[PDB]
Amino acid sequence: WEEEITFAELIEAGLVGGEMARRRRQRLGEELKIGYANGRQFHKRLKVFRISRDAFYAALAQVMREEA
Repeated sequence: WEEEITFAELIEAGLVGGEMARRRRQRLGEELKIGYANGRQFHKRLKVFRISRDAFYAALAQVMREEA
């Protein structure tokens, strides 16, 4: 069992916002193989596909590393 990844958590992760956030969701969607989604759909897909916190944050760190 894991605590669900909430919409607030997606905001704090930088995945809800303007164009920078949209591009992050597209890159994270490719890495997690869930496709592009808006924030609301992205949140739902993480739950439907049972994406683990560890996998989500590993992919997020990789996406953020490429930004630097």
